[PDB]
Amino acid sequence: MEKFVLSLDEGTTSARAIIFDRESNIHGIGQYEFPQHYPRPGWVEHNPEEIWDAQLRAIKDAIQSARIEPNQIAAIGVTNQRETTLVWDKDGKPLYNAIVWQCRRTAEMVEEIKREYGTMIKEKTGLVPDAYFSASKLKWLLDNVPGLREKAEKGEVMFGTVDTFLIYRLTGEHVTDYSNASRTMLFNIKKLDWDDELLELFDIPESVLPEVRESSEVYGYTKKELLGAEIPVSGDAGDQQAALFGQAAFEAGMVKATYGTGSFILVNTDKMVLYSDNLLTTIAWGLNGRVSYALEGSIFVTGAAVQWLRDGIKIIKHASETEELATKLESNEGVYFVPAFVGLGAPYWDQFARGIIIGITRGTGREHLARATLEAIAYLTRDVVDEMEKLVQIKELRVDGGATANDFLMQFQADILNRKVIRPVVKETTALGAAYLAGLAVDYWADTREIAELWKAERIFEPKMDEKTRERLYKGWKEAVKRAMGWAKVVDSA
Amino acid sequence: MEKFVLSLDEGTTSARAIIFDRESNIHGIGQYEFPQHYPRPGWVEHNPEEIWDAQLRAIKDAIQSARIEPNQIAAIGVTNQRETTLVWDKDGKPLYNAIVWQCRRTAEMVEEIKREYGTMIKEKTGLVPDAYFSASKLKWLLDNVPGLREKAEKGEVMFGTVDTFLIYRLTGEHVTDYSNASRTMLFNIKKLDWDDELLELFDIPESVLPEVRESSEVYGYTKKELLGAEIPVSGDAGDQQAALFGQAAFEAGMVKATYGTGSFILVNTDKMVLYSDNLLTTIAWGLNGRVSYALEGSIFVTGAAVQWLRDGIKIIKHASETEELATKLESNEGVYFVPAFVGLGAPYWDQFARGIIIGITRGTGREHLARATLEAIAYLTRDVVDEMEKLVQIKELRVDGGATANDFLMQFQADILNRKVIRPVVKETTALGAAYLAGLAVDYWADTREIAELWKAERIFEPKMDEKTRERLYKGWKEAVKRAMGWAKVVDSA
Repeated sequence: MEKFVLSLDEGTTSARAIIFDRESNIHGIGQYEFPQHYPRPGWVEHNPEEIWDAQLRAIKDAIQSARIEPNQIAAIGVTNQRETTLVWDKDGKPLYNAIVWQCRRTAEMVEEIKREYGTMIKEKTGLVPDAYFSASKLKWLLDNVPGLREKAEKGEVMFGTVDTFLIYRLTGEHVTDYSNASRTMLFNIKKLDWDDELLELFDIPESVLPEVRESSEVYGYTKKELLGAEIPVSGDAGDQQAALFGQAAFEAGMVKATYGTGSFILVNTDKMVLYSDNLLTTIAWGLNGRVSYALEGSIFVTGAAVQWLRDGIKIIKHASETEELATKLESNEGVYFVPAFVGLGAPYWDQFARGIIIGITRGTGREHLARATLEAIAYLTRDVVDEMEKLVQIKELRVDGGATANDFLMQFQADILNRKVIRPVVKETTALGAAYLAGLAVDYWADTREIAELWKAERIFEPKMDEKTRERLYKGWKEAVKRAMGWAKVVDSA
Repeated sequence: MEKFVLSLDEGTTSARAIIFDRESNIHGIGQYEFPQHYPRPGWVEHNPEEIWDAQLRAIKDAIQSARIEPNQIAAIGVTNQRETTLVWDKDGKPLYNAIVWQCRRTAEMVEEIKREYGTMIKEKTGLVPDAYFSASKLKWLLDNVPGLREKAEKGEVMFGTVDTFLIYRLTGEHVTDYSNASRTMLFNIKKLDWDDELLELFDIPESVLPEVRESSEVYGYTKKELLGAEIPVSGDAGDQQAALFGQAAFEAGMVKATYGTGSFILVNTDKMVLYSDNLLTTIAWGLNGRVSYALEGSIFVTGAAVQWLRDGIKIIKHASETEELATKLESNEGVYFVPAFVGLGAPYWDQFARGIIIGITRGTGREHLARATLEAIAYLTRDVVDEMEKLVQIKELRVDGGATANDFLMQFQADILNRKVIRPVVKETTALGAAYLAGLAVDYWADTREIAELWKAERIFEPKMDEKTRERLYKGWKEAVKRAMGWAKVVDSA
């Protein structure tokens, strides 16, 4: 009887489940949104019970839609939004909301630390000190949740990133993989272990920490009842590395970009550890006793600028609408939108940037905003790829996320880059990457030589814009960006 | 029989006629929009026959609804939009479209002249060289309209602002008053005559020029055909100065702001000629052999940023809705909209500034844009008033235009200025000033002293905002303005 891999993609706004076959075809999808909690300006929280309930409901639909029995699921892969920090008790009940990777409550605290400790943290961690990472968020939780520092000091608090939470709830194990752990700013990526000086700096009791494992490994087994069969949980990577793995990006020098709420661009650097003042050195995955590294640019707001057109000012009914508006014009006509809704990530790392639409005139319409938002998404990607090029060659880009279906966005992307932008036949690249990691671990697949042969270019966009136009459109953007900078640090009237 | 004054208000978008009595109650209005020609972005023109068509229909409408015979009209006053340049032949046929005050076609050519001649032009004219003014709109026509230059060196082209145009058609006289001529950037406001060095500098045959007369003076009579009587044309001034005169601002130190498409604030400086590097010294009016001067700040886009909300990104149906939207929030929450659609007027004079919305976050909605737009109209006013305060006390603002019906806007205006903002009973203050000007010429009113008692206050908005808050709101606005500067001279397109 035919078996399949189940994969959880617990994203920032939606918890999803995709059942895959050994050719990497999809057989079932469940997806459910759960609420975003904005308790204060620039504070973002998710409720961990709503995550789970959405994540469960999603598994059942994928199963149902695929019409397999539970017994036909060989392995569960887990993947997740990365920096969102949870804490829960032995019976597994949250001691607060998750502080999301998007949340900035720690910005002033990290700004001070960065000054005196920036280089030390970067050398241990690969990371640029920022509110984005777990470390400062655990600290804030420990100092602000009434009686959790004391409970954690009693060895009664479990910390995790989202993969950890989901694996706990599924198997009762307290673990994370190297990739999600590289993201906490507490984990030493050269030594591959929790870092003592860092636990001190942030005042972290160690009892709180999960055990760090590889990215492909049986971590545990599901109660038969949750799902009806007892299934191995065997794959675990942060979502943006799982999309790297989902893209078959298995050799050093291979680059993907995923477009969602934000956009994240990873080059696989393999056994090599590469340094960049303005990008992230991160772990890709741990597989077969070996560790792959990666270089990342993390761009916090890309598709969220399209959500904002639909939901904030409501100039559109759907994201789909953005493309036909945009293509109503033959250029941006001097209109630019730097959507720095809360600061800029890579490579500017300005916690104070805010968003700006500049170049407005009497004729600025819905079409110019649609276009400026789409092009922003392409400029932000280049800001990162150009910084990667200060040290390493970036040939071409493999891409994924809903936005990749927008052909205007995709052609504008290859055009301002002067690089091929390639979308594959599989869509759920993030899900498929956690599936491959799990499948590998119970022999559902034999090796990555095998898996590599499963990957296919659906379409390849080729650059066809000339230098003068590239350079002039990008020079507008660069100038637009300067104007977004520092804004939350002159104003508040906020 | 009972007798009335009819005044023409030939606005930027609309042609209007109002019939008034000695008490200044309005017995009848006509009003008609006419077409805005934007042949090329940044270019604005009017068709003079459409302006005439609309003006004459409004006259006949006003007379209609007053239910008077034309012999009941003691005098006509004429006010107009102010810098718009017409040219026409001896039979009175436009030799070209009107180049509106809005039109930026000459920006670069003026930009150039500003380095050799800014001090000499300001000295003569009170004006900051800007494409705003007549001079260069007249060079353009002379230089680019085929055969117009040669026809003019032969004496067959008449130039005029819209007052001159209209009086020519009503009367066959070719005249302007002091206020309109001061706007040409071709008239010496100190000597009170056309100026030879500017005529030379702008390459302008003197045969083009009308005779400069006072603002309350019988110019000519209307043809008995036209309107059925032989009616004296006896008032003429620029619209913005006539609003000054209909606000009864006869004493030096009295100040008004009119709100329309753009905004203009004038203080009556009386018999003094005041200098300011960043505002316009102009002529208020010529009356009984005396000339009153003024200090002005001109702001190109204010109400137009509201039209953009409605016609550009279409986030409101009716300009009405903006108050209701703005008042849904308690502050702008760090959101500013510098609507410098066409560059900035006084005190900045940056022809390259473009519109910027800054401080955009995921929770920025239609209400933040509505509120940001309203507050911009009050901020732009304060930029000018503060620039005037560097020379002269500005005590309070008498205020007119349709936006003065907006209480959030009016109260916010008193608020950031910390000054009273006083809205009179008689709404149609522009037409009113030309009515008083024409009527004084013909003894329909004895005195500006008699007329002064006709003015009564309908509502005085009084400040009630703390220094700390007024200062913070405004510090944000200035930082936003800085970020609007100079955009167009780096983005340049298509």
